[PDB]
Amino acid sequence: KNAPRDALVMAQILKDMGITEYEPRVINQMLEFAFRYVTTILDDAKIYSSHAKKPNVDADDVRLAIQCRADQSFTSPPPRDFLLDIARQKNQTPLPLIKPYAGPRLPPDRYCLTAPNYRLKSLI
Amino acid sequence: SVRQKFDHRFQPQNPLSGAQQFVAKDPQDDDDLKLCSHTMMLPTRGQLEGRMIVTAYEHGLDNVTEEAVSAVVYAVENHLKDILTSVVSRRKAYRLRDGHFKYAFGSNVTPQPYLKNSVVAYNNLIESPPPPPDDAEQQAALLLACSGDTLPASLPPVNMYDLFEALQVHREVIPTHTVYALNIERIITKLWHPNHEELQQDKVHRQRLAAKEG
Amino acid sequence: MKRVRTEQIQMAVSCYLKRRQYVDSDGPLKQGLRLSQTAEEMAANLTVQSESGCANIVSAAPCQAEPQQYEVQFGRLRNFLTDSDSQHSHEVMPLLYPLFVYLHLNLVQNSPKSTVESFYSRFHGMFLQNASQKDVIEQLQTTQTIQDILSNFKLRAFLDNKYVVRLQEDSYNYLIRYLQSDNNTALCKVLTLHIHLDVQPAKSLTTICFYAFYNTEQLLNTAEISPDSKLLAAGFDNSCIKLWSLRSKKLKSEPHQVDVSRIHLACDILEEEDDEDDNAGTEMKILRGHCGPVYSTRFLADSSGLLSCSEDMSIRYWDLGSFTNTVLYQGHAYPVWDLDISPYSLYFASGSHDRTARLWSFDRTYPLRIYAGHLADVDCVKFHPNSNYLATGSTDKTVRLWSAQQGNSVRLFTGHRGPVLSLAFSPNGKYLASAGEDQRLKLWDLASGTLYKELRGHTDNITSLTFSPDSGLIASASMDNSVRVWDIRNTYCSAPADGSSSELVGVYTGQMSNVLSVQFMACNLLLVTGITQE
Amino acid sequence: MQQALELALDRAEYVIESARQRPPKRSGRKSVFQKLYDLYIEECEKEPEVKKLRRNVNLLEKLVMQETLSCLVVNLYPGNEGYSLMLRGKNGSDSETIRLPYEEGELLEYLDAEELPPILVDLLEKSQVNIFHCGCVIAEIRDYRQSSNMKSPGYQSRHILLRPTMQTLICDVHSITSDNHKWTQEDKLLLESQLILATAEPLCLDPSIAVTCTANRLLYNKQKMNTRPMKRCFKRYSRSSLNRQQDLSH
Amino acid sequence: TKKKLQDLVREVDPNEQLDEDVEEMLLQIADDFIESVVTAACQLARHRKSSTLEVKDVQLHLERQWNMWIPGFGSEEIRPYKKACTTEAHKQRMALIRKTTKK
Amino acid sequence: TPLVDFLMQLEDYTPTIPDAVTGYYLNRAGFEASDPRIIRLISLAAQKFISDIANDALQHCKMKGTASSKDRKYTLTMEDLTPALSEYGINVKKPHYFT
Amino acid sequence: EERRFVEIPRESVRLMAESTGLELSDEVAALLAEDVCYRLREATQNSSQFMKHTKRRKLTVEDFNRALRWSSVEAVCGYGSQEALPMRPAREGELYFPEDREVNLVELALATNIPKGCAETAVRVHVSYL
Amino acid sequence: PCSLTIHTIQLIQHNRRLRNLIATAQAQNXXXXXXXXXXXXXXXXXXXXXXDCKNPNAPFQIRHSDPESDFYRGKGEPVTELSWHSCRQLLYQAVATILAHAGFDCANESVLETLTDVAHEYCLKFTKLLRFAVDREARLGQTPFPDVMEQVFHEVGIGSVLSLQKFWQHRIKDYHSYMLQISKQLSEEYERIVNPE
Amino acid sequence: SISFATELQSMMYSLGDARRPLHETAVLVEDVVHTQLINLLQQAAEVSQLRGARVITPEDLLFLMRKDKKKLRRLLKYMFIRDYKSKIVKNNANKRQKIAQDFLNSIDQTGELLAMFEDXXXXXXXXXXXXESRQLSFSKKASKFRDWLDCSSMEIKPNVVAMEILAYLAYETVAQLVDLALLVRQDMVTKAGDPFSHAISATSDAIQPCHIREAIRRYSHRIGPLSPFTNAYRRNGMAFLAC
Amino acid sequence: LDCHYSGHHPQPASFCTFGSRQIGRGYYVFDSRWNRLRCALNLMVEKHLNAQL
Repeated sequence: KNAPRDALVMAQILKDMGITEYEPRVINQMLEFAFRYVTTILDDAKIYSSHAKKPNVDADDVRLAIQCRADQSFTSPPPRDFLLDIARQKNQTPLPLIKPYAGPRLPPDRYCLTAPNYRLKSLI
Repeated sequence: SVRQKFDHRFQPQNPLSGAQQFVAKDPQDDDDLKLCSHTMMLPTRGQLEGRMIVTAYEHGLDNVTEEAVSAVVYAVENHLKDILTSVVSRRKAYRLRDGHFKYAFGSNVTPQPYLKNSVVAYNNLIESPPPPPDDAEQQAALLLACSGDTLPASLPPVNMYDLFEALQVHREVIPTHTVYALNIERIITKLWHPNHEELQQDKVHRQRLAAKEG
Repeated sequence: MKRVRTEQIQMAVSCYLKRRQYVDSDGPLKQGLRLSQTAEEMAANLTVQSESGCANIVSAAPCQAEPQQYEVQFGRLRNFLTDSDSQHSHEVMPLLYPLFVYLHLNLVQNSPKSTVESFYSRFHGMFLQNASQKDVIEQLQTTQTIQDILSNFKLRAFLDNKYVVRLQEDSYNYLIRYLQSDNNTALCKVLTLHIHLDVQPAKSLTTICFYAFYNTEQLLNTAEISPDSKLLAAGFDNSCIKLWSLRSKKLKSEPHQVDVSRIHLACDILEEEDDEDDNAGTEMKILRGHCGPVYSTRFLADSSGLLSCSEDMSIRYWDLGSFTNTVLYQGHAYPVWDLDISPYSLYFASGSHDRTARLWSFDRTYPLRIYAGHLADVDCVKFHPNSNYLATGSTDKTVRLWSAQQGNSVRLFTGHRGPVLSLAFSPNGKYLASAGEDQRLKLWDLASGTLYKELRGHTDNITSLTFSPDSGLIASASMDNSVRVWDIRNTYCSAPADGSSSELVGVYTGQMSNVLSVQFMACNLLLVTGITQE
Repeated sequence: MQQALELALDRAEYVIESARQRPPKRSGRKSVFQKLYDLYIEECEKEPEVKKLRRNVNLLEKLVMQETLSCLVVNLYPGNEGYSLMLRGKNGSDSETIRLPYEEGELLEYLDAEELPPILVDLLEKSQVNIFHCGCVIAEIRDYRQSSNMKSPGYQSRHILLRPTMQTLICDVHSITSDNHKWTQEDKLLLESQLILATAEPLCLDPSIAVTCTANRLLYNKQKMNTRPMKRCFKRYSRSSLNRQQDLSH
Repeated sequence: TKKKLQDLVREVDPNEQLDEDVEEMLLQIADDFIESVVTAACQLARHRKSSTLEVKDVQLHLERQWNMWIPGFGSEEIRPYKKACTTEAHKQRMALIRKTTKK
Repeated sequence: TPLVDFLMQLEDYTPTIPDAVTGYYLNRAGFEASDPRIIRLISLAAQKFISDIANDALQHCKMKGTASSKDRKYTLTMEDLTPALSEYGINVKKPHYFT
Repeated sequence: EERRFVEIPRESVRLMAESTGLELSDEVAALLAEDVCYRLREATQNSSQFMKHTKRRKLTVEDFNRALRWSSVEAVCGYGSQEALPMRPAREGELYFPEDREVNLVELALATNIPKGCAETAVRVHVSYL
Repeated sequence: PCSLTIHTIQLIQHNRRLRNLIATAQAQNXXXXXXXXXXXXXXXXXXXXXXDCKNPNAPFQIRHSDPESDFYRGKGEPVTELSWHSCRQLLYQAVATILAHAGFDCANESVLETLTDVAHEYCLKFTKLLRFAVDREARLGQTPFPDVMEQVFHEVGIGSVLSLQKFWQHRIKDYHSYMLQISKQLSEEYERIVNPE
Repeated sequence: SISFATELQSMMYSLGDARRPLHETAVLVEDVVHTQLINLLQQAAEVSQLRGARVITPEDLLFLMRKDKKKLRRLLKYMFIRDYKSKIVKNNANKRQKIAQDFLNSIDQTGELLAMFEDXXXXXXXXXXXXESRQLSFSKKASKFRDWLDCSSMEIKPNVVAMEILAYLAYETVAQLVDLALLVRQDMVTKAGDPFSHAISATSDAIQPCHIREAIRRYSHRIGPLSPFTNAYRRNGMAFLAC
Repeated sequence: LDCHYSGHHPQPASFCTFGSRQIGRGYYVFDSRWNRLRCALNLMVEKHLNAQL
C-alpha cells in the first residue's frame, strides 16, 4: 500500500513494546537512526581492515568495529554484581541517633543553598 | 488478548555471559603487579612492563615492543592531567588563546565587563602586537584594579564534591563507558560532610584554644 | 537440556541448606516456623548478635612494636582531660580507671620488665580516694607474670568481661574528636576489645472529593495533597511545580536574600524590595529550579515543607516559608523515578534508573544506605508503617522487602506478568499490595511471604493504591480512567459481574480523563485528582 | 508530634532494659546460634562481682573453650612480614599459605567488618570440611604485631564471626544454576526467593515506631565507631603509610 | 625518578592541592584506565595474527577511542586520504529519483 | 566614534530570536524569565552560533563548482550543511530512499 | 511457546551499505541485521520508560531523543514538527522517498505571524456522594 | 538592519540582472525602451532619523547608563508563555531569517527543519550549563568569574561577553554599510548607462 | 634518511630560547612539525577534490586558513614580500598576490576578508652591495625540504607555488609551538603569592621536552558548544597549530 | 508478502562487558586485586587435599 516495508517493521516494533499511539514522524526518526548506525559501523570497519593490510572487509573487521562502538556509545548502568560490592562497602557506616524533634532537622548552613555571592554589595 | 501481551518485550543481553575466564598461574614472588592503589604513586616504566606482559599473556602473545611502554606511560600522565584540568576549571578563572588554549589559571586579570574603564582597557591590554619594569608594574596594577575583586576569598582543598560535579558536567574527558561508570559509583559512596555534632565539637575546641591563649 | 521442574528447585534449596548446616541431619519439615517475632525478642536477638563478635580488630590495633608509647598516649590524655574546663571533661572523666587497669593488664601479657614498673609509678596515685577501687589498684602492684592474672580472683572478671560506662552523645563525640586528633591507637584497641561504652540520646456511605485541572495540555505529571489538607502541589513535563491553597487564605512569602531561580550580574545590589505589601498574598505559586521533567512531589508529615525528584537526577527540598528551594541532595548519576518519606519524617528513599534505591536523612546531603539487588529500574518505593522495612517495585516483575537499618533483602515475591507500578501497606502492618501493567491486584502476607488475595477487573495499567486508616478498603486507579474501591474483610457478597465478585464494592468512571492520585483521610474521605475535558 | 516521639522513645528504652534483664526462653543437633542464645540466657541469671561491670559481654570467646569448634586461623606477623592463613586438618596436621604483604589489604577490610568474603567460600566448599555453622564461619585472629617477651604463645587469640552477606547469596544463586539443566529468568527468581525466605531473620511486623527506635539504638551502639574521620585516622598510621613515608626522605 | 600526583598537579596549577580521598580516587581511575587501554591494544594486535604488541596498535587505539595523539613516535602509519567513490547502482537510483521529481 | 560602556551598547543590539523563545528555554532550566539583559545575551549567543554555520555553508557552496557567473540563485543542500556542521562534531548521515 | 520478532531484510542492509560504497557478503548482512534490530529494540524500551512516568499515551520525538541522550548517543534532528510527512513511491513501484519541497526563504523572512500565548492553569473542586 | 540588508541584497541581484541583459543586448547591437530606474528600498524608520541634529560624532560627549533605569537594574515583566508547538514555529522563522541574511535565498525543507533542531539542542545545553553554575555559586557563595554569565560564555567557546560588540560591529553594522555602498555604486552605473549624457 | 635537527636547533634560539638549545627537544619538535604537515596535506587533498583538479594548488591551502584572521593576514603579507623579492631578483611579477586576491574576492560575502587585504623598510634595509649567496641558500633550503617531506607517493601532489606556502607554514608551526611551551613554563614556575608577580605574567633554563608535551596536550582540546553533559560530540581530528 | 521473522529474540554481535573476569564458579570481579590471593588459596587447598590421602 502507501507505506514501504521498513515503516511496517518499525510500527510492529513500537506495537511490541506496548505503544498504542504516537507522533507520526517517530518512524522517520527510527529509520534515520538505523541508517546512521549501519553507515558508521561500516566506515569504522573499513579503517580496521585497512589496518590489517588485507582486501575487502569480512566478518572479523565488522565485529571488531562493533565492539569498539559499543565500548563507547550504546551504554547502560553497571550490573548488579558491582553494585552489591559498593553497597557492602557503604552500609558499614553508622546512622544518626534519633531524638525528639520539633520537626525534621535540616543540615548545616555551610552546606545549604543560602549563601549570597560575596562580590555583590548589600543595601539598607 | 492480554495473555500474549508481554511475550515480545525486550530481553537485554546479560553483560557477564561474555565475561573473561580467569586461569591460575604459578604463584611466584617475582610475578607481581604493583597496582597504583597499593603503591600510592604513578607506576614507573619498569613496573608497568611487568603487568603489561602479564595481561598480554592471557591473550596469546609473546612480549611488548618496549615502545608501547613509553606510549602508555605518556598517555596515562596525559589523561590524569586532563581530568585535573577539568576539575580546576570549575573554581578558577583562566585565559584563552586561539579560542581554546587555557593557560593562566589564577583568579587575577578577569576584567569586570560592565565598567566603562574595563571596556577601554580590554581593547588595548588584550590585543598586544604579536616591557620596561615600571610600565609593567603600572599595567599590572591596572589589571588588578579592573578585576573588581576588592576582597578576594579562597576555597578549601579540592574534595569529593568538586570531583563529582566536574565529572558530571564535562564527561568528554572519559569517553570510555567502562572507566566512567564504575568509578562514578565509587565516587558517590565517598561523599561526606561533617554533621551538626562534629561542628559543635569544633566550636568547643575553638573556645578552648582561645582561652588557653587568652 | 530441559527446563527444571518445580520440585527440583526445592531439591536444590534443601541441598544448599544441608551443605551450609542450617537444618538438622534429617528432613526439617518440623522446621520453617520462625518467620516472625515480637519487639522484646527482636531486641534479644539483636543484643545476642551485637556481642557475638568484635566490630574492629585488624585495623583498630597498633602494629609498630614500640612499648614506650603506652606511657605517652595515657599521659597526653590525662593532660588534656585535666586542663579542660568544660562540663564534658566531667562526664568523660570516669573512663580513666578502666583505661589504666586494662592498659596495665595488657602490658603484663607482653612487655619486658622495664616498662611496667615505670608505668605503675607514673600514674598510680590517682585511684586511691575511692574505697571500692583502692583494693584492685593495690592488688595489681604485686603482679608480673601471666599466672598472676589467671590465679588472682579479682583480675579474672576484669580480664574475661567488659567494663561498663554511660555517656551522652555530646560526651562521646567529645572523646571521638580527641581520639582522631592524633595517633591514639593503643587506647582504641582497649576501647574496642575490653571497655563497653553505652550511648543513649540526651534529654453512612463514603464521600468523594474530586479535583480537576483544565489547562494542562499534556504537561501535568503528578499531584498530591498534604496531610492537614491545606495545600495542593503538582509537577509538569516542562520543569516546574505549582502550588495551590485549598483554604480561603492566600500564600505570601517572607523576606529572603537568596534565590536560585534568579541570575545577577557583577553590577547588581542585593536589596530587599520594599514595594511588596502591594501584593499581600495570592492563591498560587510557581516553584522553579529543576532542569528536567518532574516525577514526584511529596509533603512532610507536618506540612512544613515539600520534597521533589526530577529527570535531572536531583532531589530538592522546598521551604514553604518562602516557596524556594533551599536544600539539594545529589546522590545519583541517572534519572530518579520515585520518592517516599517515612511516617514521622525521619527518612526518605528514592528509586532510580540505576537499578538501585538509596536511604537519606533530612540533615545530611548524601545517601546513607544502598539497596542493590533488583535487575532493572526501581520504579516504586514505600515505607512500612513502623518505618523499619522498605518495599520496592521494579520492571523485572519482582518486589523486594528490605531491612532499613541493616540494608539487605529479606523477602522476594514473584508472580507478576509485567512491570510493577505501585505499592501500599495496610496501617495494621500485616499486608502489602502491589499493582502493575498485568491488570491484577495482589495482596501479599508479609509474615508468611505468600500470596493472600488476588483481585481482577481493571482493563488497563493500574497506577495508584491506598488503604483506609482501618485496613477496611483498598482503592485503585487505572489507565482506563476509573476508580474502584475494594473490600477484603470477611463480609461476603454475590455480585460476579467479572472475575472478582464479592470484593468489588463501588466503581466511579464519570466524565474524567487520565487520573492522577487517590488518598484517604480521617472519616470516610477519598480525595482524587486528574484532568478532564468537556 | 514531639509527644509521639517521646512515647516511642520511652517504649524503646523500656524494651531494651527488660530484654537486657529478663530474657525470654524460646532436637538432635542444637544450632551454634542456639548455643550462643543459651549461653546468653545463663549469663543473665548470675550476678557480677564488681560494681560497674557486666558478665554477658563475650558470648563467642567464652563459648569457644566450652567445646572444640573448627575455625579458620589468621596469622598477622610483625614488622613488614605480612599475613597468612592456616587450616587445621583432620589428622592433627596443618597447612599454611604464602606470606602476603601488608599493602594488599583487600582481605583485611573483610575481616575488619566481620563479613564473609565470597572468594573464600568457593574454595572452602571444595575442601571437604564442615567449618560452616549456620552460614557463618568462625575465625581466629593471631597477631604477633606487638610483643617482646619471646614466649610460646606470644599472641592474643581473638575470635570473630564472619556473617554471610548479600554478595554470598548472589554467588550461591550463580553457583546452583550452573547445572546441566536449563534455567529461565522466572526460575532463577523463584530459586532466589526460596533461598531468601529460608535463611532470613524473623520479621517484627508491628505498626509502631517504637520498633524502629529500638533498632536504631541497638545498631548505632553496635557500630558507633566507624565514622569517616575514625577510619581516616586509622589509615593514616597503618603500616603501609609508614612504608611510604620512609621513601620520602630522599 | 619517582612520580606523585602532586607532580602532575604542579604542571596544571602550582597553587592548588587536593584532599586525601581525591588522591585515592585518581589512582583508582588510573588503574582502570590502564587495564582498559592495554586490553584494547592487545586485541588490536590479535586481529592481524601478529606475534608482538607493536606501538602502532596503541597509536591506533588511542587516536580512535580517546582522541589522544602522542607526538614523538613517527608517522609510519597515517592513512592517505582516498576519493571515497560511489557505485553504479547508487547513482542509478539517485538519477531515477531525480527524474521522478523533475516531472 | 563613541566608546560607551557595555550595558549602554547592549540596549541597542536587537536579536533576531524573539524573547518568548528565550523565555521558553529559560523556564526549562528553572529560571524566572523577566530580566531583559539575560534574554538579550542568550539570544545573541544563539544568533552567533547559527550565523557561523550559515557563513561556512555559503563559502562551501561557492567553492563547489569551480573547474570544468555571479548572477545565480544560491540554494542550500545537505552537501553544503554536512561539512559545515562537522566542524562541531555533528555527523549528519541521512537516508535517501527506503523499501 | 512459539513467538515471532520482525526483522529487517538482508536487502535493506545491502542497500544501506551500497551508499557507503562496499559490496557485502551473505553472512555479514545477517549479522548486521540482527545487531541493528537489537539496538532498535533497546532504544525503544528506553524511550517507553520515560513515557511510563507521565500518564500520557502518545510517544513524542522528544522522548526518543531524551532516551538517546541518556544512553550516550548523538540525537536525531529534523523530525519535531508534529505534522505528518507523507511518503512517495517512484515510477516502478518499489522505491520510496520523502517529499522535500524547495522553499523560498525571503517570503518567510519577511512576514509577520503573531503567535497566541497559552492559558493559565486552574482547578475546580467537584464533590459527590454515593 | 537585518531586514534592510535582505532588501538590499534583493535589489542588488535585480540590478545586476538588468545590467547584464542590457549590456549584452546592446553589445550585440520594447527592444528600444530599456527598463527604467528601479527604486531604492526605503530606509528604515529609525536608522533614517539616526542617519537628530546632534550629529553624535561631537567631542566632549559622554554617554552612560542611568543606574536607576529599569533596563540597567534588570527589571521587567515575565515574558509571554507559549507552548512547544508555537515555540518551534517561531524558532523556525528565526532560522529562516538568519539563512536569508547570510546570503542564501532558498533551500530544502530538510535542511531548514534540521537546523531548527540543532539550535534546539544548543539552547538546551547552554541553559543547563547556566543551571549548574548557578547552583554551585548558591552553595559556595562565590564564582570563578565575576558572574555566572561570564563563566558560561567561557565554557562554550566564546571568549567573553565583550566579544559580542566586536562580533556585532563586523557582522551586522559594517555588512549593512557595505551593502549600501554597493547598491549606490551599481545604481549609479545603471543611471549612467540608461541615459547617456 | 634526512633530518633538520641541527637546523632547527638554530632556528629555535631566534625565538627567545637559551644560548644552547637542547637536542632531544629539537628531535621531538621535528616529528611534531612533520606530523602536522602530513595531516595538513591530507586535508588540502580533500579540499581540492571538490574543485576537480587532482593538484594541490595554492587556493586549496589558502582555503583551510579561512577562520583566524590574524594568521591569514600574516600569510598574505609574507606572500607580498616573496613576490616582491622574486621581482627584485628578476604577470609582471604580481603572480602570488594576483592569485590570493582573486580567490579571496571570489569567496567573501561580507567584506570581512577584504579588510585584512588593503591595510620604507624594503629600501631602508637595502642600501648595501648585494651583487648570489642568498639565492643559493634558498635553493638549499627548498631542495632539502622537498626531499624531507617525501611528498611523491600520493595520488595528488603540490605544485611549485604551494611549496613556498608549505615551508612558511612549517616555520609558523615552529614559532607557535615555541610560544606555547614558553607560556607553559611561565605558568609552572610561578609559586607567586604577590598579585603583581602573577599579573605581570600577561607579558635547566631551557625548554625540556615535558613542556612541549604539556603544550601539545593542552592545545589538542577544543571547546565545542554541544559537548557539555555528554561525549557524543567530539571533534575527531587534530588542531592545526599553524593554520 | 510477510515481514521476515525469526523464532528467537535477537542478540548483539558484540557488546560491552564492564572489564569483568570470572574467578571460580559463580563469582565475578572487575579489579584485578584478588589474583595474588586466589593463587595462594588455590595452592593451600591443593596441598590440604594431598595430605588427607
